[PDB]
Amino acid sequence: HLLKYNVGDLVWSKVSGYPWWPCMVSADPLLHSYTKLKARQYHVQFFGDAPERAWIFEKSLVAFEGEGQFEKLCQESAKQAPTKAEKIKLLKPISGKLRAQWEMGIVQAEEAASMSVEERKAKFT
Amino acid sequence: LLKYNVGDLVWSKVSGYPWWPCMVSADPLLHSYTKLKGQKKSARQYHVQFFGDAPERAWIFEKSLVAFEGEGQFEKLCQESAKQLLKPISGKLRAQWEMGIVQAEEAASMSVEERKAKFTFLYVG
DNA sequence: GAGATCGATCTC
DNA sequence: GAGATCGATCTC
DNA sequence: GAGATCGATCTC
Repeated sequence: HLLKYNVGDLVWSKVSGYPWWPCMVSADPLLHSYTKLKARQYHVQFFGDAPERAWIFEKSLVAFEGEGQFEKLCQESAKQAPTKAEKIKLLKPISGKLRAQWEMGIVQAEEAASMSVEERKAKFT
Repeated sequence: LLKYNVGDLVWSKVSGYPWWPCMVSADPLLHSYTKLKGQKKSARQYHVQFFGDAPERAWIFEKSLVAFEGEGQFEKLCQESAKQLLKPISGKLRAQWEMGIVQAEEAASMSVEERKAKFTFLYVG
């Protein structure tokens, strides 16, 4: 199943202050749940930087198919953002501080997609 | 300038969790410890590290933060949240919460830079 | 420096 | 009272 | 600054 995502599903996730990021739905380390109601949220683990995890509203998740989605996700986030300042922030290229990990994260997500759900759960959790 | 800095001890409220003892910390991926959600000046967030469960970290609105003095604050925080949650923490969550309180109590007796050095183990994993 | 925003101070 | 404006502040 | 608006008038 009734829920849109389950643990192991690969998803683009959007957090304010980050570019759209390749993630995997994962159990929260403390609560051990992967979804909760605040509107529904899912817990995710960022690829490319293991210590980074977050609760994300369904509205900021998109099923991951490939890097080719990224440009359109940026544009759609900017289209929905109210202020010129947020629009301009959303349209900036990924910063040098983040690019190495974002690239690694895309590579990991593509490798994860080639594995079974239980395999990628074991490797990345 | 800012209300909090890295190393400050704070109670943090996340929906689905009891009020939790935390330390303001640099985000693993952005390296920043504060930011404005959606770039709006009224929406300042701080990044926090949960005591008692190293892998658990989160961005919290300043308004969902209370400076940590001691465990005795917990009941009033519960009461205030119930006004706007009162059943006791149980089970495994209680044990992790109790361990986080003991750590926060130890950290509260230390200087800012002393506790930042002594609690770097919470940044692992 | 560049871009955007927020606000005390003008013209009307 | 309402724009217009010249910033001064904030992020980058 | 500049229209509506109130007071004591001019002048009819």
